[PDB]
Amino acid sequence: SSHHHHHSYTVTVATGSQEHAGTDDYIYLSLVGSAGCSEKHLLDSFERGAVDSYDVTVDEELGEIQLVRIEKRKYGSNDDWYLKYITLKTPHGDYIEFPCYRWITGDVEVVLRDGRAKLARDDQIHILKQHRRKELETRQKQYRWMEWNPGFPLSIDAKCHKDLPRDIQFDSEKGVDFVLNYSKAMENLFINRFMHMFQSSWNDFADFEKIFVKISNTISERVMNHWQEDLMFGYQFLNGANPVLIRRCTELPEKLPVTTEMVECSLERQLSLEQEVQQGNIFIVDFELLDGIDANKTDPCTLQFLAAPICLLYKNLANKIVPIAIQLNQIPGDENPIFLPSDAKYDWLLAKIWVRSSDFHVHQTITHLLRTHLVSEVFGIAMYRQLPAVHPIFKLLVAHVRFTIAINTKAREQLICECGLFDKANATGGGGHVQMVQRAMKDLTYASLCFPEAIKARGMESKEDIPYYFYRDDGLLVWEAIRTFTAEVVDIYYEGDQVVEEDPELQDFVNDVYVYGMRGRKSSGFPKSVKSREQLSEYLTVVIFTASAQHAAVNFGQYDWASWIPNAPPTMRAPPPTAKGVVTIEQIVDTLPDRGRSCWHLGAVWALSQFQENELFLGMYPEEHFIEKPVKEAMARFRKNLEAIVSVIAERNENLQLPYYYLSPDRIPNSVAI
Ligand SMILES: [Fe+2]
Repeated sequence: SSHHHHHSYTVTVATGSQEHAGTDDYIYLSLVGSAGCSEKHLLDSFERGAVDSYDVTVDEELGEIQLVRIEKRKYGSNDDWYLKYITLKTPHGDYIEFPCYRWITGDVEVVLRDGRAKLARDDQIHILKQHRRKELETRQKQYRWMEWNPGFPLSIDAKCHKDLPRDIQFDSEKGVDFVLNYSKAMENLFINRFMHMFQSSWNDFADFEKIFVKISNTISERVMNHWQEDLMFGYQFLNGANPVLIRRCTELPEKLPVTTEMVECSLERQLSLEQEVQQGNIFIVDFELLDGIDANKTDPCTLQFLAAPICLLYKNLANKIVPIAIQLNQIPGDENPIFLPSDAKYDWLLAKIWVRSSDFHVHQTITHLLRTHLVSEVFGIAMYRQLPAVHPIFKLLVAHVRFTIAINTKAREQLICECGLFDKANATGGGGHVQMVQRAMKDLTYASLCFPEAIKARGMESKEDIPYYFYRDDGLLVWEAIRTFTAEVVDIYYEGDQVVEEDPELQDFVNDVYVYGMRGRKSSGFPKSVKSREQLSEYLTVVIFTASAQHAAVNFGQYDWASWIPNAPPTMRAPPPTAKGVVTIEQIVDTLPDRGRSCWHLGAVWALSQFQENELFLGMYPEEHFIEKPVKEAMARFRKNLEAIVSVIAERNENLQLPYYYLSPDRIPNSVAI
């Protein structure tokens, strides 16, 4: 597809591969040399995926080339042009590359530095210092902060996807489109007939299983057959879709008045409950955050209900963690019983179903939305505002914030907006899901996002004591691989800690995240400034890990584990049981979501779990912002490292009844894009 035009600099221009990447409009190129600029030469039709070469000879001698300038002048229609990169081969024999990876509308001229990475401190001539300063001044008018809802992290200043800068939109306007992807998911799953039966209950578990067997995958079929098993219930806290809430229990809360006699049948070591606690064998999962959140009222006909359960869990003689007591609300009472696996069959099944519906809410809104998407958009915005394209940290982070602002904005326009599709199936729809974010912000700390540290704060770090925590195990290896990569990057570009402390754009980028993203909350623990290479290396690992590995661990298991509804009910249509011996299976069915919500849930988890045809997986950096040998060798090592992790995860999972593969580096996107 390479087209050479001969008629001197050799100027090659690479157009992009995406749908509308090509243009028919006139293209003018200029060279800014150390010794004076050049004319506005007309290269002249750049089709998608092209590589066009033009011979260009200048009316004067320019010296070393500092900048390349691009201008697009309409021809007929307004045709946007995606520009990958420009190269020159000079009369002296020098090859210089200028990375772009931006959308050129006719609105603004584009000016690109040669792709070596440069700190402000490197630029001492006016030609470069003015470009750098004018680039940031332009970023900061283009990428602005805005509060979408009160108390939230701040987000991009755009009502809808259309108003975003083209540079950060999706390559097609509705290529990723929640409202179409959800309904299209519901044809493929073939539950178009139940889409609008928001009043019809599944006749019994069989009637829903008819629908599900058609559409089951490996894990979701295993969940269909084993979801009533306590072993599976417990298993998900460590290795399902939301494996971050459990923690080792060091003293039993006063709010859980559970005694040894109540759970002697579960205990297996000839020890009392208190002794089991002192020994590290008791674990807890406490949904107090759900205490007081409003239940969804958007539908007058159907009543939605929420709980705030306490779930006590026991590591048995086989080192599996099983549930041994469940209180469905926070304030103990006689109408808030402690349900036990010794209870009537449906009392304890129903109790376990409420804990699963609770895990789901906390997962979707907090773990998923707040703590991977919103957090990531924050980093993305601060990055575009404060880090010019030539800065090493922009070259590094930009891959990892690709379509992050675009997806989050399509969601605020459509999914979690007022009267959005989130309200169709979830009991935190209506507004409850905004309160959850507000009250969760108090816990959104920098330390919580340091994966090892965060695992230890939950007392879950010991592999000897807790040996089936595959989420932890894989996370730790991917965290360290990123840790090794970012540290190689900072060490390449920052020879000492003083260089890190004295980098104004790096400090502003970090200060932007703390003041605007996190609202300047002292309790957030975010750095106001980074003053060492170690601290920056860790900071960078936080950004990348949150955006790839954490987002992929909590996002791509959604269909595996929530497509069998009774294992992850988005909503509940009856309040929790206040007493034992009352609940019947017929009453559990009528509590579970109707056919209608059930289907909107199924498309949702289906769509959200898909990979794009040409997804970019961790360490795949087709856009060469970096072009220098040492950082490209760091990246190669990063690729070799991630693959070694893929080999050990695959070896592990061949031995497992239910493989954990969400954090296998070959399935972890670079960024939050769905
Ligand atoms: Fe996501």
